[PDB]
Amino acid sequence: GLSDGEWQQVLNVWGKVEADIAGHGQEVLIRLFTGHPETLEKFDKFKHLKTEAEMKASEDLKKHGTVVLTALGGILKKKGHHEAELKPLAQSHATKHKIPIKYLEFISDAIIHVLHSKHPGDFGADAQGAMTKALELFRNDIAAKYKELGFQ
Ligand code: HEM
Repeated sequence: GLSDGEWQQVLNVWGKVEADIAGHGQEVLIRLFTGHPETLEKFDKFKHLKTEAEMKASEDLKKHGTVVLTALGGILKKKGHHEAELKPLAQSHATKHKIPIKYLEFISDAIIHVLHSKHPGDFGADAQGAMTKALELFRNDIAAKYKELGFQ
């Protein structure tokens, strides 16, 4: 649960991402894959990437980065009222993609890391706090749907 002040911070930070959604998306996925190589194995269409240079050079990775952050942004702009938007993602990721909730924790922290890296000194303590809470909320609501489905 976030206050409106906190949501304001979230959407303020998100403005940074929207100025370059493909660059942000790309770096988020790269941070995930290199930080946690087991995550790469969940992607049939990225599993061929061995090196970060191949990752960086991959237009399809940047494309998927755009898809992921576009979806996350749509969810964030709902300010918590995201049941309709979130349920199909929860379903596809539990039943089709088989993504454990741990990997959602991974990509959450990766987003935090990328924002600091691309906006050093421009991502303040209050902004980090708000973003972290938003991603926890996202993750927690997914987790509820995972439990429903009996998925680990
Ligand atoms: C902020 C977190 C995430 C968002 C917003 C997100 C969103 C999406 C969307 C919109 C799609 C395409 C439609 C669909 O299949 O439902 C997708 C596909 C997919 N996602 Fe996620 N996702 C997230 C996290 C993750 C993580 C952490 C993993 C694995 C470590 C993952 C693995 C996959 C895979 C394997 C596909 C299908 C890729 C393909 O073959 O095209 N996702 N995701």
